[PDB]
Amino acid sequence: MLSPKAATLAERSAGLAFSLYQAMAKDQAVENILLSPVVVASSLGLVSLGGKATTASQAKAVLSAEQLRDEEVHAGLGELLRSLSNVTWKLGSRLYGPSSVSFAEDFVRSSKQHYNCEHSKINFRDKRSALQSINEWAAQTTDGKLPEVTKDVERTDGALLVNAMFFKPHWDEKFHHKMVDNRGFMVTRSYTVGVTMMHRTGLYNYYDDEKEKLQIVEMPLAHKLSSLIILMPHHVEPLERLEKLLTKEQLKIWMGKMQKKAVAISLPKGVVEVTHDLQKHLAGLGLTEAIDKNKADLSRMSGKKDLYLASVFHATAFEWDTEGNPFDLRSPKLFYADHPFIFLVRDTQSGSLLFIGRLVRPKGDKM
Amino acid sequence: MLSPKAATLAERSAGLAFSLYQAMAKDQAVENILLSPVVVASSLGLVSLGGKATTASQAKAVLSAEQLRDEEVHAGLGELLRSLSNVTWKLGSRLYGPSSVSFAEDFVRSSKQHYNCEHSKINFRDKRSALQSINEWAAQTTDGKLPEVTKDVERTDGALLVNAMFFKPHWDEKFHHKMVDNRGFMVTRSYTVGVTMMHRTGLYNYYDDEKEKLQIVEMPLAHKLSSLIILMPHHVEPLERLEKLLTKEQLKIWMGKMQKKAVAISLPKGVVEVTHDLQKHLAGLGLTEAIDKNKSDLSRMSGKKDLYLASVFHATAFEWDTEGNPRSPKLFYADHPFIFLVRDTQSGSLLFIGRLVRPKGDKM
Amino acid sequence: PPGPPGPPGPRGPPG
Amino acid sequence: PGPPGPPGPRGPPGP
Amino acid sequence: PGPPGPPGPRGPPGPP
Repeated sequence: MLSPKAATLAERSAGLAFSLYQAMAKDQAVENILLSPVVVASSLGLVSLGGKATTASQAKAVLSAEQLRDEEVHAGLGELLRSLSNVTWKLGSRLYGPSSVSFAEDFVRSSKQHYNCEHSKINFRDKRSALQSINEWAAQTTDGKLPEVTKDVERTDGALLVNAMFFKPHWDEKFHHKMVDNRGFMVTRSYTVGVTMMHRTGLYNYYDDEKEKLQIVEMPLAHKLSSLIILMPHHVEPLERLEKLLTKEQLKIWMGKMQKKAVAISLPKGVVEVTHDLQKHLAGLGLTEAIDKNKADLSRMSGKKDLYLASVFHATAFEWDTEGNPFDLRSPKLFYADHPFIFLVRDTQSGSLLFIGRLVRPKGDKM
Repeated sequence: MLSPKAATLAERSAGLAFSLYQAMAKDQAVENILLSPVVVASSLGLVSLGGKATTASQAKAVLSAEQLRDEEVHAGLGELLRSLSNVTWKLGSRLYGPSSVSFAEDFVRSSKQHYNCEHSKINFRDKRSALQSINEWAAQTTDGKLPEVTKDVERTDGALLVNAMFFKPHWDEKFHHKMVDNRGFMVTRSYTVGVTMMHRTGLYNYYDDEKEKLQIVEMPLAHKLSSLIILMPHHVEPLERLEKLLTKEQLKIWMGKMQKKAVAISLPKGVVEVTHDLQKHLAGLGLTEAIDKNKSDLSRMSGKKDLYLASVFHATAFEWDTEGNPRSPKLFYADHPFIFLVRDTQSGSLLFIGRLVRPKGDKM
Repeated sequence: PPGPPGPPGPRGPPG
Repeated sequence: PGPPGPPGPRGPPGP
Repeated sequence: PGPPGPPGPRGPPGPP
């Protein structure tokens, strides 16, 4: 069980991830979203850790932890990251600084300790090798499930925070290995993509909102320690309408309305790869000084004001697979996910949000 | 294998059936169409056989066999009728003339030889009993699958040729017996009928014409000896537009464009009973003299000008059933009118041409 | 061994 | 093999 | 023997 301080940070981490999701969902350039609240919060913790004055105070303020000691922040976030570990979960965090810069010992030790932070130098004078090394580090961290973070780095003169993840929900009741076929996923009413779908009928917590024209299903993960929640509108439509409805309170209402029913869950099968640069969105949440070359004070990090937060790459490979525990209906309700949906990974014990995302366009070709 | 003469007759029989189909499709009174090219050709053959002068020349001209000798047309249509016999298939040809008239020995011998045409004298003024006996003959011929030919016969004074058929395509890959449910078939955009549909996903020869907004599927029959071809527009629309496109040449183009793809075929299940009186339509194709009491010269039939062709009943019971031998699919969902063909694999010979516009069922 | 997939769903409603 | 699965969902509406 | 299969594919679209 989480300590009271880690628990409060977790609540803010969730709220922050909802704000980040909403910010990104408003961008018409953004298709799929994948956010780990904890990893997003740990990134602000590094800014507090490495920074001074306003640069650091903003990070604590975004984290709503301004009344806590710096040690309490780092310890709590450290505890939350540690709590994500409970094969099917892989995380790596690396800070890339220019060749010229030198990371400070104290920072290097603290970041290793609380945030499991790896440190590297990067030379963008040879851009190919610079990209190659980031992408390879991510490939190795996720054992090839995330083969590329970015095709290009916009800002080359600062610090680069890269988080590389691989998550594979392991079901409490597995899908049959043969319950897999090729279907069409409707990205829009006029655009279909060829996907692999996996299928299972079982008793699931389910709710059909006839008023808001949406379905909600809860899929318990291994040993009911966490669960995957799927929110999908009845019709193929842009997620904008549903996203407006999505709040911590609305989710509580929907979940109370759920009941154990026979449900034929059909989901796309495969790895969804998402890379976000959180840089612009975090600045919108109050982290203004850290991302500005002229105002950034990351001097606890390097010893000098020779650094700014150029990027915060949140890169995830989320795998939808048949695997789960062996542990396991005449007229089921269909939860046929062949159109965009919103999903959440919730920790059962804490209520702590592990993932927030949406699948709008899976891998495949047009038809 | 067909003789070269039978093969050329078969090509004319197909072309004739295309002309007949087109003629009928233009008629607003016509709903479902079911034609056996061979049996249709065999009917013109009997008019050539029993009629003389213009009455016979028209019959050959309709069939587009005017450049052939009379014996070539009769012998070759006989071989075609014979080759068909080998899937469930039942045929009966029968000549009904008035009880007073006399069938000529020479014609009786030739009609039974080539066309297997049994002859029967009947009182047509005796309506209920007349109908009862024709409809019973058809019921027995088809083993009750076609219980009725017609509800009425308008011309008591002339000759009646009746063809009674039962055809049941037996699939090379059967439908699962439980893959059957109740759906709605859209006869029009304002009219839906409750039907039973049968469903199967498999590899089928398929073509989707994006330009002409239509789908074409080939469903092989038992041992790939023949196949059932389905032509349907993408959306619910009367078949008129598709029918304009339908030609022997266009069909050849479409079939060459087909390829083996995963197809989810959904078809109405049941027996479709179709009874056509070809009389009016054949007259429109050139067979004018034979159907007219005042111009008909069927003297090779009845030794005198005491006969005319009142009707040519082409009666078929086509059964769509699940029975047959033991990537992301494309939908071929036949819940709206479609055109279909039964083709012989070896010859290319057209066994059936038709369309299902309104299946059995109640309005919903 | 699992059974085959079921039939396609009914046609959608009009516009 | 098991029995066929249930029918799929109803199709989308027309334009 | 064996469990039921998956649901079938989505139905065709409605008329305009």
